[PDB]
Amino acid sequence: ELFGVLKGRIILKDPSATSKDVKAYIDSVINTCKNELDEITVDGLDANQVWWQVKLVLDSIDGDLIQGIQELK
Amino acid sequence: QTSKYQATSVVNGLLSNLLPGVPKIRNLKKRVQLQNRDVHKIKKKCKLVKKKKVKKHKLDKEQLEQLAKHQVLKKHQH
Amino acid sequence: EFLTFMNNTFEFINKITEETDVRRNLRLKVYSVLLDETSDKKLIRNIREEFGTLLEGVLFFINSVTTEIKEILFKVLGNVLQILPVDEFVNAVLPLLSTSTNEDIRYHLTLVIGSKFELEGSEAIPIVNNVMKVLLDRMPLESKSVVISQVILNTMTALVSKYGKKLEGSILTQALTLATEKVSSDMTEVKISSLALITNCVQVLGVKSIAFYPKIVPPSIKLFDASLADSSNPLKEQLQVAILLLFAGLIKRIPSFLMSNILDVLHVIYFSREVDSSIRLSVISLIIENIDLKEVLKVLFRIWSTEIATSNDTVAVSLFLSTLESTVENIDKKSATSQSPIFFKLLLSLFEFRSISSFDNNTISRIEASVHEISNSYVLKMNDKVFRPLF
Amino acid sequence: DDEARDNYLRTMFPEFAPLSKEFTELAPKFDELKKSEENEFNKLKLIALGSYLGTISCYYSILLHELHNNEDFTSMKGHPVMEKILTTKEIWRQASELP
Repeated sequence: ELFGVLKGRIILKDPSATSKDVKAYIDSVINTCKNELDEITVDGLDANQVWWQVKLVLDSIDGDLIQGIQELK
Repeated sequence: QTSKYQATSVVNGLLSNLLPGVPKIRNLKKRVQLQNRDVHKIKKKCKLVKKKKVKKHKLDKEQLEQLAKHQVLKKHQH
Repeated sequence: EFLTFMNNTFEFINKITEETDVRRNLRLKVYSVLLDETSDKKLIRNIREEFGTLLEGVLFFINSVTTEIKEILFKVLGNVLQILPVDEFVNAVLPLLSTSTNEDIRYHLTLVIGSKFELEGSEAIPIVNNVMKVLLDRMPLESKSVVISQVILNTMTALVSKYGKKLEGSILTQALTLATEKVSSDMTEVKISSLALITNCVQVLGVKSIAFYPKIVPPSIKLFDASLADSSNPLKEQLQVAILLLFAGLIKRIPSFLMSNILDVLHVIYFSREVDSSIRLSVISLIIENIDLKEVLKVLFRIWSTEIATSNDTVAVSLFLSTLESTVENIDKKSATSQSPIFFKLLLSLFEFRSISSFDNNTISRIEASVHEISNSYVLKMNDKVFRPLF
Repeated sequence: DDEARDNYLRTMFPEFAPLSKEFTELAPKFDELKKSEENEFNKLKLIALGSYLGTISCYYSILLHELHNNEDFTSMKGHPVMEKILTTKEIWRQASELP
């Protein structure tokens, strides 16, 4: 949904729309490394809390992701 | 009467887990002296007391199960 | 006549059951059968079934007891529980919980199950997984009896507190769902045990409990609003402490996610009249050492002008003072510069109390003295550039 | 209006417009990574882009909320989420070079 709007009016749009896509991308990343948190919960949480879930998930994956990129380089 | 006792004990249990030094259920100056309380030692003392009790019972189970084990061995041998 | 013989009759049973030689003690004979491989499994079942009837019988008298005989039955009850091991004890007693039709017998039965694990170790983890599952299945059945509902939750509270991490996660998540549902229970006791159960669950689960976070903090606040209203509630102190201890539990485990609703936590701490100051001050110190201070300074202005400014409560004001001194003496130089316009906005408010404060002169004077030293603290650790427009 | 509101975004949030263009161009590519075969080179490219898109998306959620709630809030450049954008963007850039 965020892709559709962005392609400067997102201020008028409810931040719920942007938040749902955050769950999609990160869960794909979480489900990717599966193949700290099983899901990024977006229900009833502000952006900072959702971000806080994102940071913890993203921080842990960084160590392995950077190592792999060197291999593929 | 029992439910109240259960309520106090349940609330009492949380007090030890989160606020050890605080007194149990049954200002500026208080701030610093509470801040200087060495709660960590209280946690260590309780952990050791619980650990000993668990250690003490476990040996009795070990000591007990050896007695019955040997008796079973006696009968099977006979 | 009749009662004297019953006194002596239970004296007779106590002598036999007493574990005063391998042959004499009943307890050892049971384990020998259990240890023996060749011993028939049906006979093992007989002992389990025979014991369950025996444990039911002794509890029946204790429920339906006469002080001296009441004492002896406990001497007998001490003996029966130790006849057989924990593993068989759980297998032999858990089905009986459903079978027993007497709430008093179920009442005592749930207690003894917990006492068996009070002194157990990691060997009981698979067994406890069985007990937790059964206890969870029984709670919907036992909603009618408050005492039974309360005790069952308490046993769960004990079991999650002790090696709760080693318990399987699915039960841990299931228990949290149950407790959050039961916090809404009208009976105050059900709330308190549910409140405690959430704490141990949240402590074990940590960040993983964030999914239920909408279902924990907002109901807890709304509970406190009712708690103040019903100051006739006999469990008000027990209830109020339960609410604060929840925040203390999660303030240590999920400090970051609580930053949003930190405001209403401060409301609970300040207005929790029944709870003692030492409890309230103790939980306050957790907030400073665990939560970002910058958010605290912003909210401190809001919580003040709305509620504590007109509260005219000595305890609430003093607690507010304790927070303010704690924050400024810990806040960083860089951060202190950032939140300065908010702080000075508070400081102008802090000075204007003598207009609106209803207390006597001495208290108002002491409050201002505390303001000035803390204001002296904040204005230090800064530079001229930030200060000159503020001046 | 739209022009003034957009111009307000540019002044306060100069990274707003480029981020939105990035999200627009990257989202079809992220779908393609899923569409493409799950080679070791490809699979980790999905992670690096998947990390980047989520980082961009969460920014807008935080930007939208603070504008709605925090009036004193002016600059999201102070909020560390930018730092994560810079890391994730660089990581994806390394992933883009991968075959």
